[PDB]
Amino acid sequence: ATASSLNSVKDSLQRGQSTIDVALAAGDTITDLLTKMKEKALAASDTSLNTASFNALKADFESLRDQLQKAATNAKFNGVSLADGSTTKLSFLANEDGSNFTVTAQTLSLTGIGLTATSTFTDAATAKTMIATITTSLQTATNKLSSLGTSSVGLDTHLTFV
Amino acid sequence: SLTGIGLTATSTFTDAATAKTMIATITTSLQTATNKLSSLGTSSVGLDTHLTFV
Amino acid sequence: ATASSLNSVKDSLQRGQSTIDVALAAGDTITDLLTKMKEKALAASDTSLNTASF
Amino acid sequence: GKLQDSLDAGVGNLVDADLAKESAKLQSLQTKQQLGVQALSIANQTPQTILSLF
Amino acid sequence: GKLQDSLDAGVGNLVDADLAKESAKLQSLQTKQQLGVQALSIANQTPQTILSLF
Amino acid sequence: LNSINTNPGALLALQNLNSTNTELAATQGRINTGKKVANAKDNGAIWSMAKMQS
Amino acid sequence: LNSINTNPGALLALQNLNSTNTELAATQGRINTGKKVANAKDNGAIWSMAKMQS
Amino acid sequence: LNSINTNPGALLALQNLNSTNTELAATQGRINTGKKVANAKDNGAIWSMAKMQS
Repeated sequence: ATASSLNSVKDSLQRGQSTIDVALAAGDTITDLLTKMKEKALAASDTSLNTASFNALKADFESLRDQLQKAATNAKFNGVSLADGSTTKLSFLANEDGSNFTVTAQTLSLTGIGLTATSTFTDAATAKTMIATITTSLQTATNKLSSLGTSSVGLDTHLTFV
Repeated sequence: SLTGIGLTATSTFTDAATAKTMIATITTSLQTATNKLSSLGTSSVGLDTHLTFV
Repeated sequence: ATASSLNSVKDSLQRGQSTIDVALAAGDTITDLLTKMKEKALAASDTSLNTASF
Repeated sequence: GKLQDSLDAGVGNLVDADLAKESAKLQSLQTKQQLGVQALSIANQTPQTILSLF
Repeated sequence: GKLQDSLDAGVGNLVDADLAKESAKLQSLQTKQQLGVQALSIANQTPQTILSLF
Repeated sequence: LNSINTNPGALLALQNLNSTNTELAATQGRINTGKKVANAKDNGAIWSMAKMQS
Repeated sequence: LNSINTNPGALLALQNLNSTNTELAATQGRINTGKKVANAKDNGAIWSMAKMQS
Repeated sequence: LNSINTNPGALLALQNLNSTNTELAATQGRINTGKKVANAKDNGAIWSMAKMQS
């Protein structure tokens, strides 16, 4: 029975690898959108722009922000998610006695990366501050995806060991 | 459509004094048209990205 | 294990070569600007110039 | 422009694969896979000889 | 006339891409899709080795 | 792991090949139109700026 | 040692064949992506380095 | 001698290939620059002496 019970542990570990794969697949889009928003804020920071070009960069910035929120909320695998922040942590099976393989969730929603749902710049100084804001958000996002990838690697090694 | 960019089907200038205002009117219409086209292109790029993610 | 450790060494050497490369890519600009400044000071060393050109 | 070219060279040195090594690693790994498959096919047959005893 | 020339030059700097970089990017992407098609054709065959076991 | 109904690695290779194909398609468009932001899809604000300047 | 219900050696050959399969899969993925650090699953720190510098 | 894990000759040929590639890159740099001492990396004594005489 102790040997037969390990199939559920293997299934839970590979299910966790699948959900972290979905989280990384959304995080690629989140990182590309953060890079585009950084380019938009960094372009709007220039004073030489007229009001029309600044308003156009502002509109693209808000649109990419909404697209980032949508890509964050859409990241889930059969009703569970490590990116939207819906739960602090998932506990995967690792033993016959059911001791958990912790995989802490890393929120990738705008509020979890420091941005608000209504974050935007209104003038060149606010855009210049938003450069550093989007930079810090991109940094924390890359750190979160790196932690998720390390956790998926631990899932794979534990699956081979099981 | 003309109505959506601030123009009308009857829009015209009867004399140069009105053509001088029609200049700025067509300029504002071109501005709003380019802005709406840029928003449409951004929406299409968002659809393509969500397609790849799906 | 000692062989696998060497990949980090190669990566660090590549990062150092890239840093030296950006350093020299700036240093070409420092040298050309210094040549222009020497030409400017040398042109300004003339006593024959009027106040405006100096 | 030289800065961006240098950063692209550095990120490539951080990421670009040693593809010439990868070709040899592929050519060896396919052989190792075929040898492992044949070794498993031989391993399956070892206890089947017990029927010959009866 | 000079202002229109400067405006067209600014539009070109703002929209036109440099070409010599894509001149190499194209050949590299051709080699890259060829290597990707080869890798996918290799990946298709891995499951089929199981038939030798039966 | 040892699946006959599905092979995930071939799917990952297809995703890589599709990414390379989309990159080569963007390169083909950038080469033939002579522009990095030929239309509003490429970059909305930049295309609106280029259009208003034109 | 004598056994019809199970044979440990076939299980060991299967473990080695699955290890070779994972090696060939990672290798073909490295070939078709053009990178040795394709994602955070490869190694998270170096990949975050590459993404930030990119 | 024979081994599926490591073949030294492929590594040796790859090292000679990298060496000829590096010499070819230095040759192409000497051609496109037109100088035997294009930069401080090539030869610092001649580089500095020539920059000052120039």
